[PDB]
Amino acid sequence: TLVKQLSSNFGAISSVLNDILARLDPPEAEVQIDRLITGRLQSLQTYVTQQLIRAAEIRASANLAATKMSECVLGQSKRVDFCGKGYHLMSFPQSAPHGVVFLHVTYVPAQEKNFTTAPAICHDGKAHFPREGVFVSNGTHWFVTQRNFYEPQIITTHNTFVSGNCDVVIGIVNNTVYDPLQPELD
Amino acid sequence: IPINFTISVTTEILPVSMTKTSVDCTMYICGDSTECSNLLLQYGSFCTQLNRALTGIAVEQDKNTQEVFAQVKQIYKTPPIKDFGGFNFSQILPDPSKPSKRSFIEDLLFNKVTKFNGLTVLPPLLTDEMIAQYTSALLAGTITSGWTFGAGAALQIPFAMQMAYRFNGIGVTQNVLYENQKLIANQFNSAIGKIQDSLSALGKLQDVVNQNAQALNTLVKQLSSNFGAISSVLNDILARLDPPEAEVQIDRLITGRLQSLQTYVTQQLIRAAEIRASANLAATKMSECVLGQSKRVDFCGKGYHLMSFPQSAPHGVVFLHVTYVPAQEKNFTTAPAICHDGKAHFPREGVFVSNGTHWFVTQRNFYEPQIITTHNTFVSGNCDVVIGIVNNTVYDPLQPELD
Amino acid sequence: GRDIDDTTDAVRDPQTLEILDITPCSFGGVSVITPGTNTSNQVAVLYQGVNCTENVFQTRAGCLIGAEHVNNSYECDIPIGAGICASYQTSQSIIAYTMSLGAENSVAYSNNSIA
Ligand SMILES: *[C@@H]1O[C@H](CO)[C@@H](O[C@@H]2O[C@H](CO)[C@@H](O)[C@H](O)[C@H]2NC(C)=O)[C@H](O)[C@H]1NC(C)=O
Ligand SMILES: *[C@@H]1O[C@H](CO)[C@@H](O)[C@H](O)[C@H]1NC(C)=O
Ligand SMILES: *[C@@H]1O[C@H](CO)[C@@H](O)[C@H](O)[C@H]1NC(C)=O
Ligand SMILES: *[C@@H]1O[C@H](CO)[C@@H](O)[C@H](O)[C@H]1NC(C)=O
Ligand SMILES: *[C@@H]1O[C@H](CO)[C@@H](O)[C@H](O)[C@H]1NC(C)=O
Ligand SMILES: *[C@@H]1O[C@H](CO)[C@@H](O)[C@H](O)[C@H]1NC(C)=O
Ligand SMILES: *[C@@H]1O[C@H](CO)[C@@H](O)[C@H](O)[C@H]1NC(C)=O
Ligand SMILES: *[C@@H]1O[C@H](CO)[C@@H](O)[C@H](O)[C@H]1NC(C)=O
Ligand SMILES: *[C@@H]1O[C@H](CO)[C@@H](O)[C@H](O)[C@H]1NC(C)=O
Ligand SMILES: *[C@@H]1O[C@H](CO)[C@@H](O)[C@H](O)[C@H]1NC(C)=O
Ligand SMILES: *[C@@H]1O[C@H](CO)[C@@H](O)[C@H](O)[C@H]1NC(C)=O
Repeated sequence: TLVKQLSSNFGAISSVLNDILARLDPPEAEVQIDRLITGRLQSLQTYVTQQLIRAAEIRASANLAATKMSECVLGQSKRVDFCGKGYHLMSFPQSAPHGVVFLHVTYVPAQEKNFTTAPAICHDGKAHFPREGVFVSNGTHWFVTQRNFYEPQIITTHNTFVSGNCDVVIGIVNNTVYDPLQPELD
Repeated sequence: IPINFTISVTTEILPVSMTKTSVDCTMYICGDSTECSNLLLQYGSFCTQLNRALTGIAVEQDKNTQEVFAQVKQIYKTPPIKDFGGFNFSQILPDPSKPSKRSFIEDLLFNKVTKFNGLTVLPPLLTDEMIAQYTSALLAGTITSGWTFGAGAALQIPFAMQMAYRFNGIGVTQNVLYENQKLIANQFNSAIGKIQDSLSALGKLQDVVNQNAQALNTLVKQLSSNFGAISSVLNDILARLDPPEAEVQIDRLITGRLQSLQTYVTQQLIRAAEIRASANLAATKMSECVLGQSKRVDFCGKGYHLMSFPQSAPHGVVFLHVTYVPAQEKNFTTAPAICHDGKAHFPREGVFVSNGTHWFVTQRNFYEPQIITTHNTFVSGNCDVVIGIVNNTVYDPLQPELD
Repeated sequence: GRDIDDTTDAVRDPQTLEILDITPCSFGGVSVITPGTNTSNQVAVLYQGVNCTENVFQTRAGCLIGAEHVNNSYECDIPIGAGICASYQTSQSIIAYTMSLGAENSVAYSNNSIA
């Protein structure tokens, strides 16, 4: 755009200074010279303002990139959908011409199953609360497992804790919890 | 230590996009005067540059909305059964009874908000129905599938267990929610009603529309300016002048109006940069607050954060934060640690509290004394290095087994 | 007669002595959508701001010429405006439709079920 805009009379006689400085008397050349100077200065002003705008935009993007490099690479981030899609494991950077390339390694659940759950469990009239997982039952008994991986376990006193009677917690169910210490008593 | 708590709702509004415009360089500067166009062609590529810049702004406008409101590829619809675990969601969810697919809050917001010179205006790519559909889908997803649908396939979870997890993420045990869920439901419903009444203001939205209107009006008013010539009407100047020397007035008018366009385009670019930065911030807020729980302080609302709620607005988006805040206070005596038999003890996660009658351990955000066991604490080192400590026994649940 | 812009829009004829209205007649802009030089050559012109007065298909974004209108839903490929997207699907020709949004599926959501 600049080099094209150089060659344009801007309402003057021609585009060549030498031609202007030859055809006309020097006291008469100043009008054409002034017109050309004004036109070229205006064009340069336009170009520089536009370039300044784009440089500001690129600087903003670069600070974004620096933040992403600082967070994703140098350890994990709980910020969901910030260091990739889904849960985040790590990230590996790469150098590309006038830029960077990130490789986010992620975790995604694949397939699931229907299950029957309940908020809390009643064993001795006093309630029990799971410490890290959920109460699920496929039909036979109740089981505790992590939040996002099916690892059924036998409910134990070391898996839950008591907080009061079962007369206020809605949705509780009747079942039993096995104590590993009782058989050891003999 | 707190003894009671209230659940609140707070609001914050962010602009997303402006009204795209488009001004033809040549047709604005000169009307039907063909020779006015011819003299302009001497100056070169100014018109092309301006046209390209405005088209770039126009496309970036739709880019913003595409970025901030397109996070789900599965349009999740709320099941017909309402009253999710005792919470009344009737003002936010779009009622099928209403012809327009908005709901009460959307309608209130949308009602609350207020070409021969080339002032062409183009419509956006997405209709208000589309953005309403996005809002409904996101709301249903985050109200039925918890947070585990922005990371993969949606998984149905009862609302009670969802909030129970959300408490577990802030530093309180699951007991509090299930013990007082009717109270929390009543408080949440009251808060929603209060915020509904409050809007019945939008200081960050009427500003940008007024800005654009002022700029466009200044452009249009600039036409009547003579700019140091005989008159202002191109046709009038044409009739009373001669082509051999008409160049003076026409040239002066060209220069003046071109300079005006330069100023206007620079202002529009600056405003576009600001708006796009705001939209990027809004997108980050959508990714963090909505599809998850963020531990960053006073970012997803004020105070401890639980869960957010998005909405729709004219040229903007309205967020609803649901936080959790301590209510009452009660002083207590503390001790850095407790010594039992010459062995130092430290609490596992809570803190030692002495009513004066005895000693108890409770978490940091909801008073709930417990008998000091060996499972709520652990031992390490002697008691002769800690600055402050008190003498008190530690119960052992192994004693009843000794019968 | 003037307007908010102080521009002539109403005149009195010295002969008939009547109120005459003036309305703009210069208007229009051209947008051309193509499926690509490599693919085919059929094109569908678009006019930005004119009523369908001058196979037509009127939309709020203007008057469209040279495209078949269908109710069949499809994922949006190229934009025009007001939720209308064009494509090169069937032989093959230029078609227009309301924008589609993925697929619809609710969730089970039993008040005592988990996944
Ligand atoms: C925490 O504060 C709430 C809000 O006041 C209390 O809930 C009130 O309890 C009284 C006492 O029964 C009732 O009469 C009110 O109807 C309840 N609601 C309101 C809005 O006042 C709650 O009791 C407080 N917590 C404790 C442990 O007292
Ligand atoms: C699932 O149910 C079957 C029969 O009802 C039972 O044998 C099995 O133990 C159950 N699953 C687990 C993990 O216990
Ligand atoms: C779930 O809904 C059914 C529908 O009537 C009801 O009978 C049942 O008590 C509900 N369960 C809980 C835990 O609210
Ligand atoms: C659980 O058992 C107790 C004691 O027999 C009984 O009172 C209560 O109704 C039972 N509840 C359920 C849900 O089985
Ligand atoms: C929610 O509150 C509104 C307010 O009047 C009421 O009309 C509606 O029936 C309530 N819904 C439920 C499920 O309680
Ligand atoms: C803090 O509460 C205790 C209750 O034991 C009270 O004695 C004390 O005066 C309170 N502190 C102040 C500054 O009032
Ligand atoms: C606490 O402050 C009081 C006030 O002077 C002082 O007498 C006491 O020794 C201090 N104890 C500790 C453990 O800092
Ligand atoms: C705790 O008891 C021991 C045992 O007599 C004693 O030496 C120590 O001074 C006591 N700590 C106090 C009084 O703070
Ligand atoms: C002037 O106007 C009158 C009334 O409109 C008409 O009768 C007459 O012919 C006109 N004469 C001229 C010279 O325009
Ligand atoms: C056109 O596209 C096809 C497949 O997309 C490709 O095989 C072919 O080389 C392309 N031709 C040209 C001229 O681009
Ligand atoms: C186009 O003109 C016809 C004829 O008056 C009119 O019925 C129709 O509403 C117009 N359409 C638009 C979009 O202005």
